Amino acid sequence: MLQPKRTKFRKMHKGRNRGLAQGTDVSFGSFGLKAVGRGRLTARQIEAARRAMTRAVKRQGKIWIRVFPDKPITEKPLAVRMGKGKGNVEYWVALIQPGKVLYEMDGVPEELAREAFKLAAAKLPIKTTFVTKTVM
Amino acid sequence: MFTINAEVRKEQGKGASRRLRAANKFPAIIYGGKEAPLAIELDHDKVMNMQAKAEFYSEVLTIVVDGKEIKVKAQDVQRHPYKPKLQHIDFVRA
Amino acid sequence: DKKSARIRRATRARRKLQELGATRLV
Amino acid sequence: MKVRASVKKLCRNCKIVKRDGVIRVICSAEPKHKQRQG
Amino acid sequence: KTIKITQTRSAIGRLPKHKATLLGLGLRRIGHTVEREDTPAIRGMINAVSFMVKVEE
Amino acid sequence: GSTRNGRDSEAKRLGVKRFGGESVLAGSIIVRQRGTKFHAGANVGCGRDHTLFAKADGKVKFEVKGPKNRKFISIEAE
RNA sequence: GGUUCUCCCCGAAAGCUAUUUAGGUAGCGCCUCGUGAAUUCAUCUCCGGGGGUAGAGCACUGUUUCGGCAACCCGAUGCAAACUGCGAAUACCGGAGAAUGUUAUCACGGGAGACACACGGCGGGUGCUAACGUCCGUCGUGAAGAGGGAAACAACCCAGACCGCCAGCUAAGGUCCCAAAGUCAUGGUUAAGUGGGAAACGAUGUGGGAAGGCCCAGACAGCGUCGAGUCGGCCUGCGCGGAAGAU
RNA sequence: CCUCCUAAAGAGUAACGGAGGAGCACGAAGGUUGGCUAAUCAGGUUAGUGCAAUGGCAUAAGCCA
RNA sequence: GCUCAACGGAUAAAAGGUACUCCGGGGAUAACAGGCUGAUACCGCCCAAGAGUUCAUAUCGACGGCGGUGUUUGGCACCUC
RNA sequence: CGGCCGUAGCGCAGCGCCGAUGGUAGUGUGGGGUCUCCCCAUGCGAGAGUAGGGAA
Ligand SMILES: CN(C)[C@@H]1C(O)=C(C(N)=O)C(=O)[C@@]2(O)C(O)=C3C(=O)c4c(cc5ccc(CN6CC(F)C6)cc5c4O)C[C@H]3C[C@@H]12
Ligand SMILES: CN(C)[C@@H]1C(O)=C(C(N)=O)C(=O)[C@@]2(O)C(O)=C3C(=O)c4c(cc5ccc(CN6CC(F)C6)cc5c4O)C[C@H]3C[C@@H]12
Ligand SMILES: [K+]
Ligand SMILES: [K+]
Ligand SMILES: [K+]
Ligand SMILES: [K+]
Ligand SMILES: [K+]
Ligand SMILES: [K+]
Ligand SMILES: [K+]
Ligand SMILES: [K+]
Ligand SMILES: [K+]
Ligand SMILES: [K+]
Ligand SMILES: [K+]
Ligand SMILES: [K+]
Ligand SMILES: [Mg+2]
Ligand SMILES: [Mg+2]
Ligand SMILES: [Mg+2]
Ligand SMILES: [Mg+2]
Ligand SMILES: [Mg+2]
Ligand SMILES: [Mg+2]
Ligand SMILES: [Mg+2]
Ligand SMILES: [Mg+2]
Ligand SMILES: [Mg+2]
Ligand SMILES: [Mg+2]
Ligand SMILES: [Mg+2]
Ligand SMILES: [Mg+2]
Ligand SMILES: [Mg+2]
Ligand SMILES: [Mg+2]
Ligand SMILES: [Mg+2]
Ligand SMILES: [Mg+2]
Ligand SMILES: [Mg+2]
Ligand SMILES: [Mg+2]
Ligand SMILES: [Mg+2]
Ligand SMILES: [Mg+2]
Ligand SMILES: [Mg+2]
Ligand SMILES: [Mg+2]
Ligand SMILES: [Mg+2]
Ligand SMILES: [Mg+2]
Ligand SMILES: [Mg+2]
Ligand SMILES: [Mg+2]
Ligand SMILES: [Mg+2]
Ligand SMILES: [Mg+2]
Ligand SMILES: [Mg+2]
Ligand SMILES: [Mg+2]
Ligand SMILES: [Mg+2]
Ligand SMILES: [Mg+2]
Ligand SMILES: [Mg+2]
Ligand SMILES: [Mg+2]
Ligand SMILES: [Mg+2]
Ligand SMILES: [Zn+2]
Repeated sequence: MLQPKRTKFRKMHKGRNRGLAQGTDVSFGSFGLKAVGRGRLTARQIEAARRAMTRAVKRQGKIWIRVFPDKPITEKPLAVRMGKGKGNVEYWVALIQPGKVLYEMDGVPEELAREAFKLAAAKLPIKTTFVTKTVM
Repeated sequence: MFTINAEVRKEQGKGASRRLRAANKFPAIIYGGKEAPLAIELDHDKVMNMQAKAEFYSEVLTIVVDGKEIKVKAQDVQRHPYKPKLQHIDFVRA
Repeated sequence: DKKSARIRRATRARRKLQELGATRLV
Repeated sequence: MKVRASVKKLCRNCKIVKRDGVIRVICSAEPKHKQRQG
Repeated sequence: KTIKITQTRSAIGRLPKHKATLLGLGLRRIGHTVEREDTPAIRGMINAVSFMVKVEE
Repeated sequence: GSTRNGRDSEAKRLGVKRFGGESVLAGSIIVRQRGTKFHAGANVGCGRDHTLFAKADGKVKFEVKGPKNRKFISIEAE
């Protein structure tokens, strides 16, 4: 489960999630799973998807995770009122914009990569599409 | 080899470019050499099919614009962030 | 270096003289 | 009858059929493969 | 040369700068037509509230 | 159910007081700043808190000058 | 808590600062009346300015993945309110010039009220990008604003009611009947009463489009027969399932 | 009371919002003249600044007399 | 000459109890119920690792995903002091 | 001694540095949607990168 080893600060402003992604090309492998939708991916979702695709390829080839969950998300416990300070960090997310390549794969047939990424995509809260590396 | 039919663009900038792409065309630019850059508009589906061939980026191409044949290489392509579409192509005279 | 060291030594007074608008005997 | 939101062919003998506005899977081989979307 | 400018929509709920521009053109109400000199300064005022005026030139 | 934050200091009203081309009297503060973000040019003094002020009546002029591309404020005597 | 005749003109605030202060009060802000004074003020155009926000980027501060050489280093990939070798739009300050505006500006003086705000838009903190939640910024409306629309509906949309008219034109919104006005025209789509509550995801629903594979050297299906197309992906329009609540 | 962020590139701007500091020190650690240049392991301030943070600082505001 | 630090400093000088209680007020503000919300709860679904001798889907459903209800625990403080 | 402040500095075009055109991002005003985000009209329009410049 991915998490920054250290951070300058513990807690982060909510912020917003506008714009299109940077890192829209298959840069490392042959095939990629690209976000079409916008949202947050939790570290648990990233891990569930990783485990699904890794099992599907039977640990052949190579997988890259292009996203990293570096945004801490706080929550207030049950039965506490509003205010009294910001809540405690509970989990970590990556912000996803449309176009973001989430995962890449190499050293497998396309057919197997497509199946592996279909199984992974079913773990994710964002719509995705299969992409292939391009020359330009 | 690769014959691209193009027209010179009448309007430029964001408004004009988005209107082109809504009408199943896309903007492009020819530069290089010494003659000034030529802003052109291409048919989307035609070029999208051509550039699926790997030799589109390697080999010299011909852009037939206003009758004139201009010989060029593909220098850069801007793809749509998630759809299988072309936003823009840079062609260098070559 | 000797020259660059001397240029550094010279600069403050030179900048002051320019500030004052002084005619300079270098 | 399996009543599910996701109905699919489970083998090569499964057939998708729409009856009275309902997507169904009928299978000649396996009665367990009979499905109705619902 | 002069141009005729008519107010086509209400000033109610418009930004303060837009109301100040209508005042600068001397438009007082919907359908009010004014005759103004055709100058860049006047054309800029029209441009600023183009959505609620019409020019007869 | 308590915070160890909740503190801040009073805002210091720093920044540019007279912009380019503004006509000033001698003594007029041009910029309040921390350190020399702007440096004193001709007819401008630098106070103990790095306040730049006019030493002559005239027009404020901003300029980038010298080998470090530093920002200088001058008064064009007017 | 209550505060008694009439008409005319103008018309707030629910903020800042301080307070044994927090539903009180004071100065300032905003209202009114009077007096006085400059092209004083506003809009636009042009000119002079400083920005470090949006966006972007990764040299720096941190964080991050892969590879080459587990550090450094080199190449490739991202991320940041408290990162910046970049950097807008706007906004703001100043100058000049028209036109317009009942001086709209500023100063001083008489009289205040107000210092519980609300919702909506945009930018945010907080909260669960929960709340008709909460806290700022900024604009709008309500407050203190009637009329028309949104079935009904302070705060949304249109629009600012001096009085009278059994005249006329329009706005938002509408034109089959309730109910004023097209059972209007032309070309399409939908068969779900979708329209008129709808998510992952599922499916030979159905319209359009761009490529393709195979095909009279006989494909495709069914049974060598066989005699025309067939096959399955992509993109897109509109529908279908997913869909259980209490008079 | 101070510094940063929130704060929407002038100023200002709230919350039991996010992070840290102060209630001193110094007759030199002040004035001035003259001189000088760091960390790190070649480099070029990655050091330094009496004490937080931010902005500054080589003509040094840093270091020595 | 002030940790007058509650830092624009009520006095030089000050702690508690009241279920024995009392007055003026407030739905400006809590406890009930309603309302808004739906984190939580409950219910349903998607993916299918795997269990099920063999076999994912008879039965069950890890890692994760999407909804519905108003239905528990709560949030808010809009109605009524 | 200055102006200028990397097209000007290093190294011995290899770097630094400068840098279009076009597109993209953002955004003022008006309008719209399926509204956590976008789109349309109009105005403004980066950053990065590309061609190129460049041994003041
Ligand atoms: C008040 N008014 C603007 C509308 C109105 O007049 C009516 C009415 N019946 O007359 C309404 O029903 C309304 O009040 C209302 O209740 C609405 C909704 O509840 C509503 C609407 C649209 C939505 C679209 C998407 C989503 C998705 N949700 C947001 C997130 F939580 C997931 C929710 C909607 C929704 O709740 C229509 C309005 C119309 C209102
Ligand atoms: C037709 N009528 C029943 C209502 C109505 O009169 C209005 C109106 N403005 O007058 C509507 O807006 C309405 O027609 C309408 O469009 C609605 C919605 O769109 C709506 C509503 C509630 C919703 C609640 C949840 C969600 C999201 N979830 C996930 C998805 F699967 C469902 C969407 C909603 C929504 O779209 C309110 C109705 C009211 C209608
Ligand atoms: K001044
Ligand atoms: K007061
Ligand atoms: K007065
Ligand atoms: K607001
Ligand atoms: K009003
Ligand atoms: K219906
Ligand atoms: K000394
Ligand atoms: K006090
Ligand atoms: K007592
Ligand atoms: K369900
Ligand atoms: K089985
Ligand atoms: K009560
Ligand atoms: Mg636009
Ligand atoms: Mg039947
Ligand atoms: Mg501060
Ligand atoms: Mg300089
Ligand atoms: Mg009035
Ligand atoms: Mg940003
Ligand atoms: Mg008060
Ligand atoms: Mg108040
Ligand atoms: Mg308020
Ligand atoms: Mg908001
Ligand atoms: Mg509220
Ligand atoms: Mg809200
Ligand atoms: Mg009132
Ligand atoms: Mg009204
Ligand atoms: Mg009404
Ligand atoms: Mg309604
Ligand atoms: Mg309705
Ligand atoms: Mg009505
Ligand atoms: Mg009519
Ligand atoms: Mg009728
Ligand atoms: Mg008809
Ligand atoms: Mg319906
Ligand atoms: Mg549906
Ligand atoms: Mg500011
Ligand atoms: Mg601002
Ligand atoms: Mg304020
Ligand atoms: Mg000293
Ligand atoms: Mg006090
Ligand atoms: Mg009582
Ligand atoms: Mg209440
Ligand atoms: Mg209650
Ligand atoms: Mg409740
Ligand atoms: Mg409240
Ligand atoms: Mg009640
Ligand atoms: Mg550029
Ligand atoms: Zn079957």
